[PDB]
Amino acid sequence: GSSGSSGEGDPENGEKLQITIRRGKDGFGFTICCDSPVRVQAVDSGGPAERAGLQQLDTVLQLNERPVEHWKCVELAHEIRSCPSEIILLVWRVSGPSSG
Repeated sequence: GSSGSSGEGDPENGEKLQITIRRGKDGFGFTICCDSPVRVQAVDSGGPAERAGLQQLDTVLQLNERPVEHWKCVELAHEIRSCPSEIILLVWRVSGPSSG
């Protein structure tokens, strides 16, 4: 392959990024409510969720190393509240011009 190479195509844009939220302000900070699949509602400005690097408009894949693809706001909310200190939540984000 002097000029190019197979496979190169069909690249990967978005990637699985993990982010934790430190519950230390009127709750956790970020708000999430939906029906499996679960998604993000909105992020608080200047909070533990945002500062850490949590962006809204994302889909919750697995929480605290647990599958939540078929979980509902209630089902999940229960797991989150579990740890009043901090909790780990994984989501899928696309690094690009993604507007909104």
